[PDB]
Amino acid sequence: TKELQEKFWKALKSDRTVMLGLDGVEDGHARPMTAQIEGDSGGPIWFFTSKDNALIAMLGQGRRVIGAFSSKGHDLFASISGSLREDTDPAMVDRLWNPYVAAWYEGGKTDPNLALLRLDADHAQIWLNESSLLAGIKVLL
Amino acid sequence: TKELQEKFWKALKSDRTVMLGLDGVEDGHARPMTAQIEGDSGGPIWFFTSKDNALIAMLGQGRRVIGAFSSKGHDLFASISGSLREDTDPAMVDRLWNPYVAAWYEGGKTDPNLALLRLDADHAQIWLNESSLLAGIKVLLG
Amino acid sequence: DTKELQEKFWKALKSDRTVMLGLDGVEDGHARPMTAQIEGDSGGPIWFFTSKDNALIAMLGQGRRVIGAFSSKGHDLFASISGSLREDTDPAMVDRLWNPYVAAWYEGGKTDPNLALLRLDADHAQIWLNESSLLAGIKVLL
Amino acid sequence: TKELQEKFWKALKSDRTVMLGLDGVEDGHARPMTAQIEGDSGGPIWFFTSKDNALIAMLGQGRRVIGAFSSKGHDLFASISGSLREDTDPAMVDRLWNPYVAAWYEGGKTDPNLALLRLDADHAQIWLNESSLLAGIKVLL
Repeated sequence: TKELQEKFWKALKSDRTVMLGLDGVEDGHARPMTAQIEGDSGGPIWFFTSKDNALIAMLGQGRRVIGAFSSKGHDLFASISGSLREDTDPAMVDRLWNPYVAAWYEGGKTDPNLALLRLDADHAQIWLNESSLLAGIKVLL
Repeated sequence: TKELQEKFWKALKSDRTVMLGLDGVEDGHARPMTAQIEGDSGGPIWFFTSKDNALIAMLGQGRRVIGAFSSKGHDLFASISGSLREDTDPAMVDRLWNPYVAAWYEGGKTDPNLALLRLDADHAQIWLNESSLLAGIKVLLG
Repeated sequence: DTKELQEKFWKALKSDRTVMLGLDGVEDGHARPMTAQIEGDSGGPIWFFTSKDNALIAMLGQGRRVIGAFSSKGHDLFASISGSLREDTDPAMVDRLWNPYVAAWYEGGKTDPNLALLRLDADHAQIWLNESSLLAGIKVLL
Repeated sequence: TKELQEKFWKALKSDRTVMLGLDGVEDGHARPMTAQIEGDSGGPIWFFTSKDNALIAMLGQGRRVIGAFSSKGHDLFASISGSLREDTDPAMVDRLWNPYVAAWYEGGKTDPNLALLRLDADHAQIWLNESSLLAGIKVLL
């Protein structure tokens, strides 16, 4: 079970996107948001966001959510269960800042409309797609 | 946009996998299921499954679901809104049957464990995420 | 069936597009990604829009033997494509293959003097299927 | 540029397949082979293969080769330049051996037909696919 955790975190780290939907918000639509973590593994999972986000209004102390994740190549799928809440911690913003994130905010870090979500993931259900290479056939074309 | 729909249906047909969860079932977890459609576009969206699928007991006459879909390469994300119910129609099993589906059922089409779900999708929110190639950089390897 | 393979490969190439094409004696033989285009659902030749200043263009002469490396998104198909590569900037062909994505790369559009078009007439490919089967899902502490 | 190396080595480690060709062999066809490295970064790059592989007859003391590489999701393309030679080192077989390697040998680690290649890559030309995420649009369907 060590390897499964590893594959998931590596995939999440490089591919990033998580489709995050909340039942009573935005009709339950699973919005693609680019995840970020500190280091190569372990939660929490962070999301840069705008104070005006409708999920921002309705998370409060915490909300149970399911995030849908797939690796770009579709060789892994993860259903991520956890609590999502706003945590616009300025130290966190410093740790996670980069030119890509930077582009989204006219204000830069100080931008009043910048928000940060954290997802505390306690568990995920994970599906590996296993592929078998078959013998290559020469075909005239 | 008709391009958006066309792209969505194209990607769904070739890439197939949709992650599907139900509130109040298995903590809401979204399961990867492979989608099938008759023709090259237009719902409903069908999923072959097993009668002992947890979701089946809770569908009743049809429940609202959100399907999470991404294309391979992730150049398209779709959140598909619609209604999901078991419609294990023999006519439908026959129209959609293929060697890949066959592999899963020991009993063939007659398999007592075979179930079929349909998703009637009234709408999808679609995000394009298309890639553009940067210039190649030469890099020394250690 | 050998018919299955050709069909899957043409489908993958049509949708995935990218082929990494290298040439001996050019740029150390490195294989650059270039996006393939074919008229219709299947069958060559394979067209590559490119720039006139491509050094690759300089070295083609009447046509050259090239090996193209292809993989499908998700890596369920690999193809090594053997064929002759030469420039064929046919104005009629430019129109048949033109689109906004192609258009974006050229200042003058079709009018651009730097616009070049390469054709790959492929006699044969080696094709590897690498299909995937989904494993049962495990739940992990996190 | 450090980032590029990290991305490449990450992609290589998780995705593995390199399509490798040699001029004068198999008409120059690039056969997909699964790359292995010790650790998470740095060459050499190892390939398990067959003693009867036509490639082995032609490698001699070593040959310059180009390997075509893409990540499964096609967000990274790499043309790898290096020297390729057989180095069926027994220690190396133990070090890189695994259930997936194990699937190919009727005789296992001690299969007489087992052969190991090493690619000593000095450099690679690397292309990144930059994705741009548009605003979500609802469609009727």
